[PDB]
Amino acid sequence: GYKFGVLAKIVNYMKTRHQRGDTHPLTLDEILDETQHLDIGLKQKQWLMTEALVNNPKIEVIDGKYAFKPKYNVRDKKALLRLLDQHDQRGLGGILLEDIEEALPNSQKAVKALGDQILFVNRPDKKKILFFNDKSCQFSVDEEFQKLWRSVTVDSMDEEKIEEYLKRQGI
Amino acid sequence: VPAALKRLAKYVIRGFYGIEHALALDILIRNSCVKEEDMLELLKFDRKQLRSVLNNLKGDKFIKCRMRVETAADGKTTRHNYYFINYRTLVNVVKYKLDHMRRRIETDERDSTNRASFKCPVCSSTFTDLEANQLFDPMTGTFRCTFCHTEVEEDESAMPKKDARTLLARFNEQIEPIYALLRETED
Amino acid sequence: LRRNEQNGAAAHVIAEDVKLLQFHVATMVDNELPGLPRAMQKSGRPLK
Amino acid sequence: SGLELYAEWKKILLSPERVHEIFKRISDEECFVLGMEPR
Ligand SMILES: [Zn+2]
Repeated sequence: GYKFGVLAKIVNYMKTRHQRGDTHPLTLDEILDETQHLDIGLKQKQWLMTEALVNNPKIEVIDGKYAFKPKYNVRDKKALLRLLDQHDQRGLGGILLEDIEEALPNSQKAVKALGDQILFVNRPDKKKILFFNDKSCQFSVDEEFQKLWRSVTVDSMDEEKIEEYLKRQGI
Repeated sequence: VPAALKRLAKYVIRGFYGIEHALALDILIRNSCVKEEDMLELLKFDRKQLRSVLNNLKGDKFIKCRMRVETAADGKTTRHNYYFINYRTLVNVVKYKLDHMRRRIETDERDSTNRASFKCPVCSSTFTDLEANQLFDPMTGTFRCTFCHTEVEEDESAMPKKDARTLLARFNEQIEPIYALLRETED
Repeated sequence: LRRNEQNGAAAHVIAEDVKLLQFHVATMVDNELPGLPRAMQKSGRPLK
Repeated sequence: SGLELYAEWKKILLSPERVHEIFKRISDEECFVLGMEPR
């Protein structure tokens, strides 16, 4: 690919390199060597340097060179708990379980270790959304209580009748 | 907006509703009025899921909504649903849910009395205590049913009634903590 | 319909479910409603 | 429309239950005015 195919292989090669465990940054020219992109266009060399390698959220500019961003990705149980806490504190929202799994290898160990601290919501497509378990105010009760509560239909009542009950019972 | 109203709304929503309803209320607690679209982006919930939760919140009238129609910069009509919490209407509806449960004790008790004391297990037909005497044959000396020609036992009908009584006192425990919560309405 | 209320199903599901119940109830009373589908007996023959 | 009633003043679908309560509140005397024997 011209102006589009080369960058894809750079990202793929960089991702694979990190999986090996090489946190050391790599130069633009060095990465091009192992990606068989030595003949890349000059205008793409500056374009990747100025735009592709900085705008992407997985590229870290260290001492001029570029390195992966495992810090942003969750790679520890503590980071997993912290990320959810910030989401609840700032009200950012939940995160799909698949997103955590790819970012966190063996995410099952972290998820099970935290246990109830993570709230799981099952989407129609089996996707699980993780939410922080705010343990400030908790209230869990027996199942039949909700069943009786559900038995008390309220959507099929008017405001006048609902408010009339208050004076009917004397409260 | 006294803090008592804000504090209770969290307590009640976290009790009879799931985390989805509580999270939506938190946004309305932070800001008096919030757009429906803004809440969707913040919570990242599905459109249908958020609408269902909002509809449920509208069912109990905890939060009211107003529709604003305006013209967008590109000329297309924009209809934004603005949601705001109505404490005055919230207190009345939540209070209504107290007396119903409080008066629900009498209604549940009547259910046990409905069950007949005497029943025939072999024919699986409830036997009235009075009708048993007429069905009872003095010559035989014990009550019996002619159609099936077998003895009757009323002990079976006794056991279900006893269990239901436990369900009643057990029911009251649920509404006991909430009684404390609703005291913040009056304050 | 009873299970949906018992299970607290979605409001729209009940609303759609109620609509079907309304159709059958009205259809049984009259199978020649104005501008409404005819409920056949699964063979193209309208029910009486 | 069809088997469903619409109430407009804005517009909200009217369910059969929503109409039952109003009819219950109607007094017997009002029925006579409407030419319908209450009993
Ligand atoms: Zn018998």
